[PDB]
Amino acid sequence: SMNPPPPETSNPNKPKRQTNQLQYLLRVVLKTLWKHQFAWPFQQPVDAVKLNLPDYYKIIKTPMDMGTIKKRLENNYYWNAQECIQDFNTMFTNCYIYNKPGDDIVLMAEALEKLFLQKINELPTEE
Ligand SMILES: Cc1noc(C)c1-c1ccc2c(c1)[C@H](c1ccccc1)N(C)C2=O
Repeated sequence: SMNPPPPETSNPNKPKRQTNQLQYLLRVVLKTLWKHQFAWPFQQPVDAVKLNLPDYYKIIKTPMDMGTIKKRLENNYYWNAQECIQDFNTMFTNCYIYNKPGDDIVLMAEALEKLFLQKINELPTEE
């Protein structure tokens, strides 16, 4: 009626596997971002109805969030680390497209992206 359905988090037609990189993505990358002071707005899809943002899902056509990412990791939805890293990048990029520089939500996203890029830089070799 207003919010779209969320991005897919299970589908037996999607190829998937477990890898050491995807396991790092969950144990290190996601859990470090999740517990941060500024994580809360990113922990579930944007609720455009609650927020009175009738333009959000006209502007953001590939929504993403960390709740979605957590479910995709916990359900082993991904084929590789690059797909998961793409989701994080989409989440951050969406935030910056929709909001103004120096908006609180952007400063919050920036703080989390800084941490994300630190953890990604130590993505271990596929083993
Ligand atoms: C993430 C995200 N990308 O664009 C928007 C808009 C959001 C977004 C997602 C959720 C919320 C808020 C904003 C918003 C808010 C405004 C300012 C600072 C912090 C939180 N609030 C009250 C929420 O529960």
